[PDB]
Amino acid sequence: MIMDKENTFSYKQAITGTAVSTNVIDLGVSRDIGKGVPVPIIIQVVEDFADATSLTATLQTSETENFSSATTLATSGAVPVADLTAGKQLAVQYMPLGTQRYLRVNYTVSGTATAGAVTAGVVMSHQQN
Amino acid sequence: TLGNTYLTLADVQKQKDGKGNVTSEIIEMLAETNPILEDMVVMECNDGTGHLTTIRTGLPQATWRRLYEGVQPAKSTTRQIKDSTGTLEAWSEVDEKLVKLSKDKQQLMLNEAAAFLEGMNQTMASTLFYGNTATDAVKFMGLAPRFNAYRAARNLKPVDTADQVIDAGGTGSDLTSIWMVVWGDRTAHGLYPEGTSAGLQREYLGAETKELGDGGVYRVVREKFEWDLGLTVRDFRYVVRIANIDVSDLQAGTIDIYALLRKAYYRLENRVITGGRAALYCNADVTEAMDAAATPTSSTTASYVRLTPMQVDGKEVMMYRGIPVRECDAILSTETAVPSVA
Amino acid sequence: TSAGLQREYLGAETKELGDGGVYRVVREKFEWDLGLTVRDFRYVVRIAN
Repeated sequence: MIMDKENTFSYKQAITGTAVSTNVIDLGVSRDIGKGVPVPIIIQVVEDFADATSLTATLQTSETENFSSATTLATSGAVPVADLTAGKQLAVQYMPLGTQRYLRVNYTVSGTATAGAVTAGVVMSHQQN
Repeated sequence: TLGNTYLTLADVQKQKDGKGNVTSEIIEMLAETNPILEDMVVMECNDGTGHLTTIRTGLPQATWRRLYEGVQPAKSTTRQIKDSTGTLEAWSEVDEKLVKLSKDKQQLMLNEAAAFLEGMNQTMASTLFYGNTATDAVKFMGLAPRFNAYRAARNLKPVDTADQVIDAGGTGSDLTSIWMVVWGDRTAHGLYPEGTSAGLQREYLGAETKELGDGGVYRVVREKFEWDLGLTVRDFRYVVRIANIDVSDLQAGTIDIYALLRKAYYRLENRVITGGRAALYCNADVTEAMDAAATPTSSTTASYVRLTPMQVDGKEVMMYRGIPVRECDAILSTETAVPSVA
Repeated sequence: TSAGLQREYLGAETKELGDGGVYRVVREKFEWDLGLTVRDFRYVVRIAN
């Protein structure tokens, strides 16, 4: 995975408790990504989890820099507690369609865990196996 | 008060034969063999201060380079060690009257000189194998003061010498220690300051005129026996010291010496790759136990070495996997304990 | 990307500080990227534990 700063939602961000991605992408203008050439992304859990019931990593976008107009481009769903393991790709393999000016990652956890981390962003070539 | 030194008349009387001539057949019951002094490689300090060696005590850390993420420029950290050469000296002195009273003058001096040579050799071997500079400050850094504490949970090869040593479980006072040393220019070798000469520098001054604080004087015949030496282990990984071997259980057939020999070979990570000549210095009990394991009998409880009927007696083990087993007498069976270190 | 562990003796540089300070530096850069890509795990076997 050839990750990169300046195009990373969050580097080694801790998940415990409801919170959003530390870094919010800003594409200059509200032009589109998912269309045309595929753009791989991996909102993937890195470090294991705890008593938290679930996790709801969603790829929210909005025209404003601060996200007051939520728009779900893709959702992880209510992934159960058991599957919050390292290497779990929680969302789509490629960038969904309809990217606005800014994109965020929203982590909604049922309950609060004592452990959990995520490194989300766009990679040069999503590495399988 | 004391009648020490000076080769008093009693010994001359006992150095006299039945015919009254000075004997040349002095039985040497307290004689030792020390091949360490012979096979060890030496050279000169050839520098103002002591022998200096430079070590890498840390490598710079690499980073994975998130694209458009800065990389911190790292460094290389180095540590050093010094060394020095000890100096031993033995001085013979007799009274010309005493030697003239003896029927011969060559025989008495020959016997005393042989005694001096053997004593100096034994002292040098003893200090080479157990010479501590922390408690002497005039000796030279031996091998026992290094490796003085071993490590139980062996790590790969940390900078402390404690990882080199293998503990055999010996607890009491029967504790001996095997030694494997690799001798070479870069690894480990002897030293002697430039301006001196290697080996024993025997000197014969001849007759002198020893005075006294009182005022009286008289003739004396004197000799000088001097030897300068310094031991240096540049790379500590080049020396492995098995330690805490209980000789009682070693002879009983409990401390299987070949497993410890393998462990000492492998903790000798280097040398196996290269470095120079190496050796397996040990005392008599160790070679006896190696013979015991090599030629099994109603011994131990199990072994895997069948013996043809013509060789049920045994042989004298000479080399270990090509390493010569230079059995030495300097090593004692009364070595102190080696405390375990985490 | 070039093959294997690379090395670039960049030579002398300038290293401008954040307070107007300036003094020469020389920078040597070491780079290496690779992936092992076991294409057929039939050719590999592991014994663990």
